Amino acid sequence: KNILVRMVSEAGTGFCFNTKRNRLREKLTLLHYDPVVKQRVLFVEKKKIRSL
Amino acid sequence: KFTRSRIPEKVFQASPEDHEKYGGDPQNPHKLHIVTRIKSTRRRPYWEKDIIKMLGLEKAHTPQVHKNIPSVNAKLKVVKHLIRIKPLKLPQGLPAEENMSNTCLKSTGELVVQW
Amino acid sequence: PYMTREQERGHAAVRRREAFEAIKAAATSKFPPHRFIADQLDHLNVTKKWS
Amino acid sequence: KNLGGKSSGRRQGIKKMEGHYVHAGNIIATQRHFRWHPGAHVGVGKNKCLYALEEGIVRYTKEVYVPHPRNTEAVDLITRLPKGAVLYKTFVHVVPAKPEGTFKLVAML
Amino acid sequence: YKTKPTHGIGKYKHLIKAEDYEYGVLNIHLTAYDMTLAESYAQYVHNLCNSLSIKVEESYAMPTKTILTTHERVVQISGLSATFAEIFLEIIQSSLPEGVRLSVKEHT
Amino acid sequence: LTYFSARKGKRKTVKAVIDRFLRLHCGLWVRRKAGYKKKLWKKTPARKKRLREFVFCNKTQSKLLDKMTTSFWKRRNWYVDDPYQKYHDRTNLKV
Amino acid sequence: SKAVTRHRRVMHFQRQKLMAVTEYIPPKPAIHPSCLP
Amino acid sequence: RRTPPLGPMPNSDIDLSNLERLEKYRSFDRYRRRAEQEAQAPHWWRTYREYFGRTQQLLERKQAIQELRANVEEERAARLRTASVPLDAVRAEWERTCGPYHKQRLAEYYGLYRDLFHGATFVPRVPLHVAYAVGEDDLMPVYCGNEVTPTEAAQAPEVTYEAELWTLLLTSLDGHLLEPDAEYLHWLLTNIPGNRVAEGQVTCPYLPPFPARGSGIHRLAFLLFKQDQPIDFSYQLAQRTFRTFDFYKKHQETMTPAGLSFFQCRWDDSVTYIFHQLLDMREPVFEFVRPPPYHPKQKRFPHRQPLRYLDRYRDSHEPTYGIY
RNA sequence: ACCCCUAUACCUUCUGCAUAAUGAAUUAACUAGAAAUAACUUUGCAAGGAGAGCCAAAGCUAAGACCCCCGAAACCAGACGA
RNA sequence: CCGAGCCUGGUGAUAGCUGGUUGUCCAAGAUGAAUCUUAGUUCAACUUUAAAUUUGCCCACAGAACCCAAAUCCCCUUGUAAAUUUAACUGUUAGUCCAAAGAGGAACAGCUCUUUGGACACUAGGAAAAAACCUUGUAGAGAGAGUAAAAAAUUUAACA
RNA sequence: ACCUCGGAGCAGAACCCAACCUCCGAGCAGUACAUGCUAAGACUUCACCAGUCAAAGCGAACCUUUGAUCCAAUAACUUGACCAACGGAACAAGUUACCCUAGGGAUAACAGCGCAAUCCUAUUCUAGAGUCCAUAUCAACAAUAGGGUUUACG
Ligand SMILES: [Mg+2]
Ligand SMILES: [Mg+2]
Ligand SMILES: [Mg+2]
Ligand SMILES: [Mg+2]
Ligand SMILES: [Mg+2]
Ligand SMILES: [Mg+2]
Ligand SMILES: [Mg+2]
Ligand SMILES: [Mg+2]
Ligand SMILES: [Mg+2]
Ligand SMILES: [Mg+2]
Ligand SMILES: [Mg+2]
Ligand SMILES: [Mg+2]
Ligand SMILES: [Mg+2]
Ligand SMILES: [Zn+2]
Repeated sequence: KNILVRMVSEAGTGFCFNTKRNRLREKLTLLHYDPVVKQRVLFVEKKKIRSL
Repeated sequence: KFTRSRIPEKVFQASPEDHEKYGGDPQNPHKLHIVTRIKSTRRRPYWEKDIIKMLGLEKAHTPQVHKNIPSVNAKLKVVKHLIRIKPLKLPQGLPAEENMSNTCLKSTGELVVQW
Repeated sequence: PYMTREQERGHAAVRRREAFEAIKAAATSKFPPHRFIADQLDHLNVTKKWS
Repeated sequence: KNLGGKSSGRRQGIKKMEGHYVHAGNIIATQRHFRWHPGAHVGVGKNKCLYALEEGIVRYTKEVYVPHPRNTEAVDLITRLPKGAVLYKTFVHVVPAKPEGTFKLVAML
Repeated sequence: YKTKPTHGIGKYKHLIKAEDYEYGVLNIHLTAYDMTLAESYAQYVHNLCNSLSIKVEESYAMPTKTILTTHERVVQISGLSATFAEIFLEIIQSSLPEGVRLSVKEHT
Repeated sequence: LTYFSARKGKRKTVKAVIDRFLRLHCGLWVRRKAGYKKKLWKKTPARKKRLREFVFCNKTQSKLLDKMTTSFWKRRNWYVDDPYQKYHDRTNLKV
Repeated sequence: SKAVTRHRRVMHFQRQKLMAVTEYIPPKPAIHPSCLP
Repeated sequence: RRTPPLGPMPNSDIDLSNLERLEKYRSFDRYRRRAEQEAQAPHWWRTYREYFGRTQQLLERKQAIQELRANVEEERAARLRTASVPLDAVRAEWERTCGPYHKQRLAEYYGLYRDLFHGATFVPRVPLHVAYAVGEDDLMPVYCGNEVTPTEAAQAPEVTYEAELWTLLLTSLDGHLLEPDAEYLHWLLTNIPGNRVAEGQVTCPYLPPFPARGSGIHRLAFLLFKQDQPIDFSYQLAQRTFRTFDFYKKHQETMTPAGLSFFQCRWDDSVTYIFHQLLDMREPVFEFVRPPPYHPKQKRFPHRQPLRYLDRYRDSHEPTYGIY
């Protein structure tokens, strides 16, 4: 199945957004737009929110 | 289902035999209908009831004068089974203001300016 | 039919508009009736007598 | 043994018949599949509903149908037609009513 | 709309067909030592067919057999007239380039 | 609700209404859309935008809320920096 | 009862009157031809 | 019910049982061409358009073609896709041969005929040329539909045309400030002897373009008329205003249009100079104002509407306090 | 007076009751619509009203109008009873 | 009068259930959703009152899809006078039969469902008596008159 | 067995239309991570709740179905459990002929009344049997009438 995970900005901002990734898949690192920084930055998976 | 009925146009195309039978000339057709309600609107569809109310034929056997124009004719076609239509005949022309109060509608359909 | 549909188009527009103007005037003229001092004072007559 | 089938109707269809005055953004017709195609000044949503892109009068017409070449299935369907055949579809247009603005005198410098 | 004169103006499925003595199904077998020659003759015969308006269904090939190899090709044909068949096969006979094998065998 | 309280004889307010609805003085009731904080991960951006909005109530819903609250909640409040100060009154309203 | 029935369904009296009024009326071939020369 | 079609239903002529024997659209482009043809064809149903609507010379040409074919170098350049064309020579040849027809198309598209002659058309037979001398070294030409600034059009232009009298007129089809239909003339030379223009009769002196600021883009027309025999004719807007329609009505007997050339003029500081220095009036400034956005009649209870509903109908953004 | 002609008690409950559904022998007496929020109407005063508090972007104050009767089997507390 | 005594009190228990609910007269007034819900209720629709101002219904032409009939929708005119909105609001809201298109049942049911329309729950005349078929409605008095619907029809086997 | 949602027919042509009605399907996945933010005007499953579409604008770039509130958890952004009886009691089954009350003919059984599938009777046809022989007698497939005695149905 898929799991909802919290991608946290690697830009130091407190910004986080939730994505969906397969449980068997590797931990996620993704470019995403950081509103506070106003620039695309890396986000790293921190913790699993739930299993869906 | 029961619905409004669309009357085919050929129904309202008079033939020479009809012209002879009823005494109306297709050229120079009559201007005004005299319409009387001779049938109840009860047990008839609400749309026929509404058409009768529009035409002002709530009272039966009370003649009403209407224009012989296509829209009035469309309504009259809708409710033709509840009414009697006869042309309004004016042997002395339409009444003048002087004799507007001395007219009478003869049962033949003639508005005579003397009574 | 005496007139064709195109001939009848609009021949009664003026009269119909005036009739609806009359209806609108009646509808918008609705308002409480006047009140007269005479009506109020005439009630004193309930105790009118002969002296 | 037959379950389901209790879904209600979607209340789809034309919302503005021909001649109806339509303001920008008004939905003209909602359809499940492309019964009516967007014409001039008529947009299409995700769900294939037709909405007016300008303020005007709605008109329905029949026009030759030439699909987007990237529409592979439609292109193949056309490829299988005989030489004289031309596909047709019903299109919805909004005939814009007002001009898109006027020049006004502001200051007599 | 159904009641309008323009009813059915958009129908096309009737314009799409998805599915006097005349031949049956004709198979032309071309076994040739040359891939190039076999392909060229297949193209030539197909061009003759589609120029003469002959219904051609398939132009496949048989699997190779080794016992050097001979490449095999098939041409499917349907629809011939009396004189048309004569002209067709006489042209085929006269236009065979070099050491190729024709056939007018039938299906199955 | 309680039309006559047992201690004062007054009409009571349904505090469940006060916890959920804002009354604009003119007579309008504002509310949040139900589910605006629920399972946002499976809602499209348009649906989320619709859900994040402050929404007016029906006439009958407003009448119900008016009945369920007392006149204290239907007064003019001159708060310092009320975000709804401008919305507390209607303008250019014909009938 | 359904529109189609195994028995002949009873008509509305109005329909029955309509049928009676629109019954076929044969022509009278003048004076009785057999009695004629 | 079914009303029969009011004409030949499309795809009816070719409707045959011999579909397999019928040739098909092997390609998309041929279907596109056929569809465009049908779209152009008139139809009995409602359509989008209803609502949104010598021999020796030929022999010489063939011989020239054969000569170009014979030139092998030309074939090498063609097959190496390196050959080119003389643009000036092509321009001159097109002007002589069929340039008048294209210029008539351009005039019709720009609406000169409908606004100058109420739809009465003609053909610019004479390859007229106008150019406004910019500085001293160069002169910006005035083609059919060019774009020239009033700064460059400040001074009268140099006119050249291979012909033999002529009356040249300049009008501004849309510069009028009071009446929508009238127009202003800038300069009118009459009874031109042959080609030389300095000897023309200057009836109305020259004016530069004056398109008001923010009033869009104005189209200025150079008309040239063949003149059989001279006729005596006749900085104020009241006398620069007139209608070319009735003007040329008064002279069509001995005058006939034979040349045209028009251009688009925008605002420019020279326009301010024109409005102040010599027109001696305040310059008007125009702004393109769009109609106010439509909003449905405001309801007492905007059910399900966002809080912005009230802002859609409030006029003043500043807080108000009523009696307080 | 009757004879003539016309006329299928009442209430309630029902789609529909002469109904062979309910209730009623009959007389007298007794026996069943209580009130707010907001409106509307009529006064008073009016950017203010109100005899503190409350309301107020014509409001506020006062009045007028509007919310039934009988009936379980029960439950619990405390007595009284072998 | 014991599957849990009796009395008093809580207690005017509670009852979506049954019954009852008292002067005169006039007027308007009739068949979806959710619900531990279908014996009830809330919202809608309908309905009543008052108010505002301005179009409302009827409605021809034009118009509304391919796949694979009856009609409907929409609205210039026209006949008409109503409609919308604002304020306040109860009650009715899981009906009957008839005609018609269907489904289920057995091309049974005074059977059960959906749809269009009519009538009944409202007056009168008729079809024998008669909710639902037909005629007909707006109210009173008359010891006048013209009408509407409105009454079943049929009798039949020789043979060259 | 079913209870929520959706597709097709009933329901042919705007919308809408039931069922113990005839069939089918779903409780998500794939994708990307602007699949962002805002906002005119609209649609709407006949209420509400909820659910849809969307110009313009800003910002990056150059997507195709399920469930409320409260309550919890998280600094917050956000997230969860069931609520599938799928408008959702936070947590409660069997049984009563020992039963009780309030009612219900709006709802069963006997009975009455409809209906006549079933049942019964009579004719038509002769297949046919009847040693042959249709019709002394009997009788198949059927057809047409009648009855209201069974079993059922309302
Ligand atoms: Mg369905
Ligand atoms: Mg009784
Ligand atoms: Mg009872
Ligand atoms: Mg009794
Ligand atoms: Mg003892
Ligand atoms: Mg005892
Ligand atoms: Mg009680
Ligand atoms: Mg009444
Ligand atoms: Mg529940
Ligand atoms: Mg109940
Ligand atoms: Mg809705
Ligand atoms: Mg439940
Ligand atoms: Mg439920
Ligand atoms: Zn005889």
